[PDB]
Amino acid sequence: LLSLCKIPTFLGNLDSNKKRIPYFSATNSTPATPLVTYQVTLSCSCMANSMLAAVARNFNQYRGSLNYLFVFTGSAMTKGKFLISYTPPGAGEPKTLDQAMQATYAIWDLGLNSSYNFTVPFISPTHYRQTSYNTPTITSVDGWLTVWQLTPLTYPLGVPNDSHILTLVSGGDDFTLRMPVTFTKYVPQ
Amino acid sequence: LLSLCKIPTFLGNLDSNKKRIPYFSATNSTPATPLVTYQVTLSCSCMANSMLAAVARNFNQYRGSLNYLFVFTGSAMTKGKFLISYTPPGAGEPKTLDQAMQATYAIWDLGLNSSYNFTVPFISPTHYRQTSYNTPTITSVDGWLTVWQLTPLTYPLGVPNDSHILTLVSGGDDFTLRMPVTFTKYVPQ
Amino acid sequence: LLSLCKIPTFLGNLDSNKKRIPYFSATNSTPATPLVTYQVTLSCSCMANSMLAAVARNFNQYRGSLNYLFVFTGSAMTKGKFLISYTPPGAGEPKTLDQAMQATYAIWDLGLNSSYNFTVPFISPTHYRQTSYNTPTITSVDGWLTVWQLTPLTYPLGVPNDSHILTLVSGGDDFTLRMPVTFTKYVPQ
Amino acid sequence: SDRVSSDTAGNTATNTQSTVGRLFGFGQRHKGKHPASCADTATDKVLAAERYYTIKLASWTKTQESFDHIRVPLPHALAGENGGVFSSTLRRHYLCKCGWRIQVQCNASQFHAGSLLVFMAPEFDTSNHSTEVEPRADTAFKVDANWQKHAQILTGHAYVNTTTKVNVPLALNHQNFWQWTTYPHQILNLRTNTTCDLEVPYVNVCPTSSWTQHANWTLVIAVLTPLQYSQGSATTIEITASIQPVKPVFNGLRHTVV
Amino acid sequence: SDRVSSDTAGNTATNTQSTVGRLFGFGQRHKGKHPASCADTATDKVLAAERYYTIKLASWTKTQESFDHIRVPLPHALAGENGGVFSSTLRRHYLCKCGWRIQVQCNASQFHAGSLLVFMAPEFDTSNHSTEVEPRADTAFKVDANWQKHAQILTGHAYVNTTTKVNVPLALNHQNFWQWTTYPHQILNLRTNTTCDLEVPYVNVCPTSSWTQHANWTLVIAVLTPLQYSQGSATTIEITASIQPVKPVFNGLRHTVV
Amino acid sequence: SFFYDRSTLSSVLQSTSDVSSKFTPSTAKNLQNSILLTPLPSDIVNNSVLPEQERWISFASPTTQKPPYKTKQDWNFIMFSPFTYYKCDLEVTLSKNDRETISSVVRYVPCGAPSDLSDQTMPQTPSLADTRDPHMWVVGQGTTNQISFVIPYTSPLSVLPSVWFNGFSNFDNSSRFGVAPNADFGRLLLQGQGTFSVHYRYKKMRVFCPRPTVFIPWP
Repeated sequence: LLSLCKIPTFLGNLDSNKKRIPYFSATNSTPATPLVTYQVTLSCSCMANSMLAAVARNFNQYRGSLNYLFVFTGSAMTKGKFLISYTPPGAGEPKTLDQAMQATYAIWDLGLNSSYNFTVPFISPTHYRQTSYNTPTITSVDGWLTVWQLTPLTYPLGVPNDSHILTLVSGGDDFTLRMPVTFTKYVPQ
Repeated sequence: LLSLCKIPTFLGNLDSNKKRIPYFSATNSTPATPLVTYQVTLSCSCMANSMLAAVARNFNQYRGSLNYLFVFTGSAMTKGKFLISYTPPGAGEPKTLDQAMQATYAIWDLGLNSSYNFTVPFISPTHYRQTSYNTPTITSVDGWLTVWQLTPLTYPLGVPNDSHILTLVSGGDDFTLRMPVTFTKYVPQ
Repeated sequence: LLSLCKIPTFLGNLDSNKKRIPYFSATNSTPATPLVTYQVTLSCSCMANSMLAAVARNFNQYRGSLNYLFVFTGSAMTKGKFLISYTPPGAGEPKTLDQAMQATYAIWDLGLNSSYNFTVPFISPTHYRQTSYNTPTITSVDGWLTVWQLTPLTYPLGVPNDSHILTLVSGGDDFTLRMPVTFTKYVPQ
Repeated sequence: SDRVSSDTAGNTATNTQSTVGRLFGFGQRHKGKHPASCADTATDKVLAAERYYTIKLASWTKTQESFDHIRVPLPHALAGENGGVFSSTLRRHYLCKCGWRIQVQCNASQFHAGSLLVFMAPEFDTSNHSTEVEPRADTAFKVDANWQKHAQILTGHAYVNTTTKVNVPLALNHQNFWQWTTYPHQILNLRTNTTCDLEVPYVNVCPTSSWTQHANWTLVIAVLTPLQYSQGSATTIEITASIQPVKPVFNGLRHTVV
Repeated sequence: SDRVSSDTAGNTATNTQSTVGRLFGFGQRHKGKHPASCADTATDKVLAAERYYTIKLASWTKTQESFDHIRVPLPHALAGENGGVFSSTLRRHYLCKCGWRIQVQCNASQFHAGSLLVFMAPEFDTSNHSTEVEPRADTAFKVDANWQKHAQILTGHAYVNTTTKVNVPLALNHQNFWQWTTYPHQILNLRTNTTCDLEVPYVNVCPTSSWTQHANWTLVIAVLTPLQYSQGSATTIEITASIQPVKPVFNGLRHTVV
Repeated sequence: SFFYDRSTLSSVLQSTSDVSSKFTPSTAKNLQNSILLTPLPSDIVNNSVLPEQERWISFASPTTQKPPYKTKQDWNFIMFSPFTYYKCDLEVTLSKNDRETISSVVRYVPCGAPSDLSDQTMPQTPSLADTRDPHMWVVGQGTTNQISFVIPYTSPLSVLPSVWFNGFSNFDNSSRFGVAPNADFGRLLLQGQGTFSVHYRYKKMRVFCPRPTVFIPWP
């Protein structure tokens, strides 16, 4: 079943009308706040419908790397740089770019290659971490992944101001799950 | 000190308001006259503030190659070709492209690589040449370096008509200076 | 002459009437402030008449350990513990025992042996340090040596409340002076 | 004689002239190995943090009775500003793993009488017992400001009101002090020594500690025999301690706690 | 292609896709050797301090002229709270010795034109020049908030009133920017690269630095060719930098500076 | 090494007191009777007892707007010092400006050492010679009115700043920003009648970190 967990699947981002979409927007500006924020928990509502979460829901604990794949869908004429950061817990969510870049991060530069494969290192006080929880604990919630706009998306005339970046997740190369269980049942709709 | 002489430094070109700038302009046309003209003398007012000239001012004679570095700063969408010519003295300054291309020259084509490293060959009746002079002599003035527009700078819509080409100089690989001296003093301002 | 510098000689402490004495007092209490404070400079007025300073005055720079010898002269029935601290500069003089014990220190416990040989380690940004100065600089002033009362001097009835601790200084085992010079002359009195 | 002992740690050094040796709890020492539960390479061997932090603990008077005690929660006792670089590094890390090297000091005279029990205990209740209020982050891990009485802990102390206490015979934070001697310890007998030297390794329910939520070790000083002395003898008898975190290793670097 | 480069430092990593290589000033690197002028064993190999600290530097507009620049005093630019553990450790030490690994970032487009000179210079005047007032501790080592003009530094800038300035032809803080290219550098040509990578070793008048009094290194970003672009192209062009102290070693531990 | 290994005019000294007298710091039309050994500008700064290193050059005349300058320096060094730091030994040459038989005593004081501007300890003796510091004494019709000698680098600094020093020299940062502490080769105190010109020759010259030269007005 791990095979499935490693297949990058779509994250559910919120539309301006609170609708769920597989991408986020970026334009010619650099917000002082992150474009998107994903709490690293296989319980994140953000990855609720990814194959990774679908499988993880049937297991008690996980361990290993997580891969967050970002695919730039803007025009070929659009350029820009993002700073993808993974902030371990303990001091709360990063409030500024200064704080975000003080944790684990990678700068994603747009160009010929369309996507960036970002890995959230497995940094934990325990060897395994819970897949879900009632209330967040230090063994079920592991920080946040935020993507910032380092430089504004830049482009020439005749190009739409908004670019869409597809977002996906999956378990990394050394990712594993264990202890088969049944998740909290629900009524489909 | 030769190390310094080999570091490409900026030439002082004249602005439309007679102001000094580190570049010259080019556009969608091919003038019948050179875009810029530098007399090959380490005394040229044009290179007066380059490290090359600054060091040469403290020496009596030089010998060897001179490197004129041109860096295209126009847009990535702008194309064009320049004809950089070095005319040895004896028949005066070249008045037309026909005359310029009859001397030492290289055609610079714009594209992926941004700059062109042009070398003014050391062509002299004497083994060494004077760094400065009261009146120009055949041992202190060695001709001219002129850059012409072979083909007009060409580009699509939405691109500024004027492109700026940075201009720098330095001693070449086989360039040397000799005889330490003090240059004509002046009052800073 | 170094032989002389290594002979422990008396420091000049201030009497309650501002008179100079070779010792300081201690009693059945633990002050929140140091009993004595010596700035580590061979220029200290405190060691002005020690052989160490007398010799150092005729040299430009020193290097190496300094030995501060303390001799307990109280009764054999008197007990107690002192905390001798050497605080390197940069954050100013230590204001509390908490600050003093955060630097180099040794706890001196009274008993059979009467004296404690304390060494001020040579901690310096420079290999050598100035013997004197007009104004204190980072190459002429090296911090402070303060002695605190860790536990109160304790004793039985029939014993004077005040105990006298003799204080001496000298260069350590690896102490050296260099560059013979003449010190600022003065009129004896 | 052979009782003169000096111990160096970074830019600090303790000295005693009446030592009875150093007792190693569980005969173990914290070797400073990185926790296998963390993928990030730990920050360790920080010389500025591997030193002795000395603090005043309490005043011993004739009014203290056998088993009255003072508690020193660890690492919290040093998580404040006076914890130097150990503290500033600790506050900026999610996890910390370390042992403790400690020397408690207390002198009197050949004419004073009395003794103290100096020991280290894991999972030793450090919460406030002078209230029926639930312990909180800022009241659970504090160094005792006053001597703690002994009667109210034999059967524990439930955080419930006085009338309910009647139907609550035992609480899990109970401490049968008659056996406190089973914890790694030493005794500070005024006639014998003025210092006690202990050292314990790292123990906990897990590989490394989320210290912000847990004070796994507690240094405790309890009187065994009440202080006595005659008219004329020094009346001010104080207790001090030099605490050194042994080879602390930190994981999970983040912004500081407030 | 071969222009994609990633560089790791602690828990940080820079990435570029238009690198032209890394230039090592003086072909040297700070090896992290302890200063022979200090007897105390230095504090070093602090992973939490050996990382990249990223900060926004300035906005590049069409109004900037050749040689207008921004200065970044070192280590001071990172001596503030945002200097993380490098800062908190630095502030508590009398001396610090280190090199610098830096990457300045700035993107535009294939339709923009202009270039910057990114260089490191030792003993490069970082004092304020918009006044005749003597530089002070809190005004001498600050990262430029505004672009600095170029004319007022060719012959230096004396801290004397405007009328005296007339009889003062040259000041030792002069900077003949026509030769700024003799300093270890790289050029950020909008058509070529969006990043510059430099690294310099430790140089100074002495073995280690009493940093509180001296900013021996200065990162400088000067425009060589003015920014140009046509109507419709992105107008917001900003400059950033990732600064990493290379193997910093600290000596003279003490209480913090304020 | 070769370029800087030659004597260049770098200072001028003047004294109106005889050899056998007490040396007393004096100034006369911008000329002191003592010198600070440094190629950089030096002069009395804010009424200092002896010359200190300046941070800028000023004209001697308040009107002319033309040299001479009131500050002392090696013009050739200031106008051409394309480096940030330098290291070397100093060969000093001192020459009497006229042919009147010389009779002078010069005292050399190592970088940062005590100036010792004390009284004579014995009657009718040159106070400058009353020292163990290196000093020179030239006098008579057999002499050739000059003195030359070489001194080693004596500064406590590893290398000297050639142009600017971006910092203060004291711990309360109250000094004149831009001037490094003890950035010189010592001082020369002179007594005896006459005006003497001084030359510096940089022995085993070593330079570090290339930097801009002094700007020159556009022709």
